[PDB]
Amino acid sequence: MKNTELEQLINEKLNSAAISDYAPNGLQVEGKETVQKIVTGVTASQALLDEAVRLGADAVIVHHGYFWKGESPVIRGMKRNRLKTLLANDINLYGWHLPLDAHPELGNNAQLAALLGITVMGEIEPLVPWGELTMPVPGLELASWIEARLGRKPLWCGDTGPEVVQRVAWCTGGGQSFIDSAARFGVDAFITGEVSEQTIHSAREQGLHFYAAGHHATERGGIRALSEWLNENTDLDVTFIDIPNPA
Amino acid sequence: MKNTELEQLINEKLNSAAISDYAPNGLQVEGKETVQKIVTGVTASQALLDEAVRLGADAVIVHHGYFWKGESPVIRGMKRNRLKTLLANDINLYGWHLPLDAHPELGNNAQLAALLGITVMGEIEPLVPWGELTMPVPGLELASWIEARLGRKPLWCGDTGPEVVQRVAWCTGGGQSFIDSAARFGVDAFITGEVSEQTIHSAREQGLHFYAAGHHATERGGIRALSEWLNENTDLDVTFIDIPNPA
Amino acid sequence: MKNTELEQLINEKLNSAAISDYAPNGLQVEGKETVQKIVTGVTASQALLDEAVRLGADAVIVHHGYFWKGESPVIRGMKRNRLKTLLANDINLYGWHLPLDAHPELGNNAQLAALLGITVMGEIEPLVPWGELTMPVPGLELASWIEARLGRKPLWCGDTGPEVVQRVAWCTGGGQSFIDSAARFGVDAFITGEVSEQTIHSAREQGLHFYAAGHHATERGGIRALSEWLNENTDLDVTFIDIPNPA
Amino acid sequence: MKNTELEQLINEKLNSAAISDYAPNGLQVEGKETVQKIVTGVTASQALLDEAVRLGADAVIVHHGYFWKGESPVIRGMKRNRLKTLLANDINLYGWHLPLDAHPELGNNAQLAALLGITVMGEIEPLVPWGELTMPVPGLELASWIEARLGRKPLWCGDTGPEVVQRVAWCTGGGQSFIDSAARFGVDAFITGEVSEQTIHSAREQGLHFYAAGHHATERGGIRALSEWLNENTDLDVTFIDIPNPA
Amino acid sequence: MKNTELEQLINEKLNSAAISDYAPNGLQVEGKETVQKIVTGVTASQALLDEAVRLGADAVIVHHGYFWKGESPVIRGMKRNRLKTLLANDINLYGWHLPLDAHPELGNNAQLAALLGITVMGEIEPLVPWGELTMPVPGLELASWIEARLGRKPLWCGDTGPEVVQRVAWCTGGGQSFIDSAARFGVDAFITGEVSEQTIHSAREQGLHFYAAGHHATERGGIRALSEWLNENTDLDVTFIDIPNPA
Amino acid sequence: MKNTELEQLINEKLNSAAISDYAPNGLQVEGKETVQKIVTGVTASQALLDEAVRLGADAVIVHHGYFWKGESPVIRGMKRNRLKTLLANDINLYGWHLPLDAHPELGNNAQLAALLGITVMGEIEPLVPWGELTMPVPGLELASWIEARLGRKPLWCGDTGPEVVQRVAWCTGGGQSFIDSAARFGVDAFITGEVSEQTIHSAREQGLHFYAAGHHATERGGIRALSEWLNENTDLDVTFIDIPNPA
Ligand SMILES: [Fe+3]
Ligand SMILES: [Fe+3]
Ligand SMILES: [Fe+3]
Ligand SMILES: [Fe+3]
Ligand SMILES: [Fe+3]
Ligand SMILES: [Fe+3]
Ligand SMILES: [Fe+3]
Ligand SMILES: [Fe+3]
Ligand SMILES: [Fe+3]
Ligand SMILES: [Fe+3]
Ligand SMILES: [Fe+3]
Ligand SMILES: [Fe+3]
Repeated sequence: MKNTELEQLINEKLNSAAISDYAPNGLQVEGKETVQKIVTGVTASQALLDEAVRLGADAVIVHHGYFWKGESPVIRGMKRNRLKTLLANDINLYGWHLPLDAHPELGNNAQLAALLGITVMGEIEPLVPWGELTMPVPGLELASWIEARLGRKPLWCGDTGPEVVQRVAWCTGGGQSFIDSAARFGVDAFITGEVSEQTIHSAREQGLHFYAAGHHATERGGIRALSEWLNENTDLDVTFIDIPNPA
Repeated sequence: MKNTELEQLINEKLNSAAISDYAPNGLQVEGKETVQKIVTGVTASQALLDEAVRLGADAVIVHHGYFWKGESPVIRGMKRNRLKTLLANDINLYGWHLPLDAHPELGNNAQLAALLGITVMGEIEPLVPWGELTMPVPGLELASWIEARLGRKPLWCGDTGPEVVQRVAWCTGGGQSFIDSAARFGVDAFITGEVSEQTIHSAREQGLHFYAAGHHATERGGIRALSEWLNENTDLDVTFIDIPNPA
Repeated sequence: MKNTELEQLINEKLNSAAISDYAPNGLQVEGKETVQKIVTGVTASQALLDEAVRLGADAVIVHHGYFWKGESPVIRGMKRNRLKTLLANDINLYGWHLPLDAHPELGNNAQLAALLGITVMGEIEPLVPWGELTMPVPGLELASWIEARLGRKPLWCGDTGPEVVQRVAWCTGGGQSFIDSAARFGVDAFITGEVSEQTIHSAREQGLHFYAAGHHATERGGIRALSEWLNENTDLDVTFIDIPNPA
Repeated sequence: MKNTELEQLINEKLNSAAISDYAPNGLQVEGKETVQKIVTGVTASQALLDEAVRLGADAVIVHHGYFWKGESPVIRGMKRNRLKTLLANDINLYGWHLPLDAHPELGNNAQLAALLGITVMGEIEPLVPWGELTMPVPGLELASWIEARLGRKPLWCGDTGPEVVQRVAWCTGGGQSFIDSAARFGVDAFITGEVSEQTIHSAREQGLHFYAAGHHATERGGIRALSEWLNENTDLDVTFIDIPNPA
Repeated sequence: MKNTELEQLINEKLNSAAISDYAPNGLQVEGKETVQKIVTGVTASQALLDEAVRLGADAVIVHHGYFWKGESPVIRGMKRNRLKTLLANDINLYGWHLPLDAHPELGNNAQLAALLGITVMGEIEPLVPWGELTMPVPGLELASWIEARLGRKPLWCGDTGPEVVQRVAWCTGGGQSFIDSAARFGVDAFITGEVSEQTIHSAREQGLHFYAAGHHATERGGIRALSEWLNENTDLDVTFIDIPNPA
Repeated sequence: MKNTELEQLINEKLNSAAISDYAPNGLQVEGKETVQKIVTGVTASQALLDEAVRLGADAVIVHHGYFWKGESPVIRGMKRNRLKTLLANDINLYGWHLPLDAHPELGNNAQLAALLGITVMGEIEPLVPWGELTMPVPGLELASWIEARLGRKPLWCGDTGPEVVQRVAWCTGGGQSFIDSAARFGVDAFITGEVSEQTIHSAREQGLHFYAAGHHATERGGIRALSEWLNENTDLDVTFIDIPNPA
């Protein structure tokens, strides 16, 4: 496929142009016009980029790319390293940030719900869907449940949460700032990827179970799902590569 | 002492006025004019406030108070509980944010250096000092040391760091984003409180040992040091309370 | 019944003579010729033995007796205490090892399948049957299931196993070494009693859920079944005693 | 350094030739001749192997390599993915088994004693040293101490062990079979990595505290000490990676 | 020694007259005037009696004799068999109930504290001493310490008990009703022998770890200690016999 | 329905007035006059109370309520928490104790017999019915049957019981003290909820099998049955909640 057709194909599937973001979504670093083999991961790290080269990929797709608002434009250190590995090999780089968090089918938020057994019921705010566990459980068992489906032990704070958690709201990644709004809505538990010092008081003082289940662990779902979707809806050859990151 | 005198006292000691902050520093919630009994802690959570009411405190002093730039002014939920508790009991709340991180003697940054046995040697940027462990050791050993000193296991990522750590830089709290600027400066390890998804690629791609030693865990030093400084320079009865937060 | 007659009755029921074992199967320590009260258990330990004496047993039958290939014939310490307890009281000691692991009806392997609700469908190797859970479930669920039916928390390694377990192979006791053979056959889970250091990499690298359910825990099934079989098929008074052992 | 030079340096330091073993010690898989960057780990699992490739290691050195006595020579499944990863990247694999268990200074056995605070006083059998805790404690406390020093809860069996443990014997890894020998020598406790059905009866009937502290957890000592010894005695850049394993 | 002399010896040693209870303390069934060989056990069961006859005892001492308040005085069934075994053989039966629970040195309560490493520091109520573990551990581990020390898995309930138990109160036998009183006093755990339906609610609603460690299991200490005291303070030949009882 | 009409409806169905009891039967704590939503359970524990408040219940009905003869009338600790939860929410508390154990259709005794397949044939004494299993089974088979129908492993002491049990008597809850009376009557097995030290001797010395199947476990029957009886003969909305109690 042509690098600019793939950009178009996914941009429309995710209704990407319509979403205001922190970074440019779509083709971020141009490469060869003709794409056939694609490598994908959560983040465009040096490690992911070296694999794309060893595997001979023509394009790489990530949920976290570069050119984030407010960062220095200069190309030195890490950025020179990464950009050279791409440019020198004519590898195309694509990144989809928020559109890839929110899409109803393929998004990180939707894939987490399905992975954790949550029936999605609505949305509190743009990136904060709510729903209920198809099998409500005490706060401790929910932590082991998360741990087991995600392959990572979450930080779990539930000193004052309800007996059983049924109603849950979540946001993958660094969504901890959304705990107060999920508390005002009324949930038994708020799930996200990272944690902050104030997030813990929000949990205790408002009576809900909090789970920080990993930034990387909660953000494999969307990019992974957009990979299967490209394998099923086109002839491109795409491979999702999970490169661990404990955060 | 008069609540406004004690604000002026800390203010001049921390050279607070000169520092631009994300929140007001000094008296944040006025109470009884005469302050004698004082409770301090990292954050003005409901839990500290209840301890101040039980202990009959006249003031509460913290590293993290209220009225952060950009939050809603409205007072409901946790804010109403916290402010009712302070206002209805005439308790003064004072908070000092950056000044309590930066002070060379009393600051969170300098006390962590002392606690971990690091000789301060300069600063890379305003909230980022650098120096050297007076007893260089490999990264794993530094991890164990940080954990015995702070009473908490830190996240350590050192797969590509030197075999011995000598030169270090650090920022207590949520200073993870300073990791790149420390790498440019040249250090073997960077220590801060929290960690984000991107922090890990920085540790890895620039070859330094990274430790996320805990937000609360790393910001007990300053308010604790200041509380002793008040006990030794005034007749006030100041009691520092450490209410555990895992983040 | 006569001691030698009870021996041949059981020998023929488990078709024992045809099986090459690591120890003698049948009467191992001769007692009084006439047997009427029998005490049974997983292993002929001093605690079972002391119970047989306290209950006036004429014979004791176990899955794990004595005289294993390679052990010193000498009789000191433990063996002295155990053999004297048996010989001085005229108590017959009988043990059936591999024949009590494989019998299609009474064997530990078959009993463990009924205990856990697995439909047996074939065998990969002599002590390695396979089958399917009549209720396919995720690994965490199977872990809890095993714990409830066995009264003991198994060690579960499922990092790379399928979302749902349905095809399973198992071998009670020290059968960890059979995991690769099962993995080549194609199963979703492998269950056994003990675990070794290499077992963990076999499970992770071959994509299956592995459970070390307890050597003692998984081996109460055969001897208990044989005890029940003896009370139903002869007039002896046989009492099975479970003496806990966490390994 | 040349690969074959490394082999001889370590062989001579461990007196490797004179020890008969269940597997070959030294260079197990040949790779590029010039070795400068080395990755070490407990076992040459796929996981350590992928970490060696990601860090651009030239050699990997482990306590557990391949080619055990009796294992099939055919290269299929995990052996193929393992060997391909090594041979295709020209990485050298070295493995030292019993020599790395017994070395008086660097070995797993000697390293456990130091870690647990036991003064070594002699040897019961080649891989079974004995000594005394410098700080004798009751069995319950010895279990907590082994758990804090190894970062893993051990299985403890002490139903008939002495009030206080002082004389101790041990053998990292799968050395449970030595427990009887330790009981004849005469000790208060015996410590190893794994547990078997039989080990428990041995502990109970001989009057000692038994602890199975983890195969893996008891064997990072030797390979880590040997890495530090290579960093101090050569210009190679050696890094130990601890890949967790619960058994 | 004369039966009436032994009665008076123990009577004065445990200050028996002063204590009122549910049954007569002292000689309950008179026998042979001259007492030289004694058998002792927790309870005057047919099974202990049978051992006294087999052993040629002149006397039996227990913690639980006959003639409890409200019991029918008629002698049939079990009472006839027991009284016959005693009278026909001229065997003296002595029993000490509460005096043998409370004696500061020899009583069941003091003896369980020595057995479990608890430093006695006082008394909450007459049969309820309190103290502190010299080895503070989590609830789960205390369960395991109790099980190893008494040879019986206790029922442990600590869903809402403190992370670490240190202050403990306890009463051997059927001391479950004292749990609310230990709670008011203020303890991290309470230990008794039996358990009732309401006990569990008291443990959970009062935030403490509760253990029903076994009636028989916790009441061998006193009678065994009295037997040792007798052997060391007279020329009587005394043997304490543990006849198992799971309650 | 009015709270007093519901009281009279159940009192007459259970012929409650005519039974002497250890606690008041009927309306124990008055709340709102109009009852439509009812929660029931075995005991009015804080856990059940919190569940009725969460479900918006109007009345709570139990087998074990409050105000047992001999208890302090003082309202402190658990009693204040419980009563405040009922009174502050205008929730009525009803309790039926002996009438709910004895009712021929709905009582605990009759329901356990139906659950266990026992044909009721008479009564030995008031709370002690007798009958026969359809067909006679060995003690071990009956212990597994109890375990499978009740979901909890019972304590079974059968050392001297007959080879097959057919005739059984039983009393749910704390009815161990009825064993001798049943033994006198003549049964093959006695079943109750709890066990005491002295119950084991009755079972051994009187030749019967004894099963302690759990206080809570055997007392869910009548309250469940009464709740279904209420949903079938009135338009009340009644929900029975089983909150596990291992005792
Ligand atoms: Fe993200
Ligand atoms: Fe995201
Ligand atoms: Fe901070
Ligand atoms: Fe700060
Ligand atoms: Fe076995
Ligand atoms: Fe076996
Ligand atoms: Fe090993
Ligand atoms: Fe080894
Ligand atoms: Fe007692
Ligand atoms: Fe007692
Ligand atoms: Fe009851
Ligand atoms: Fe009842």
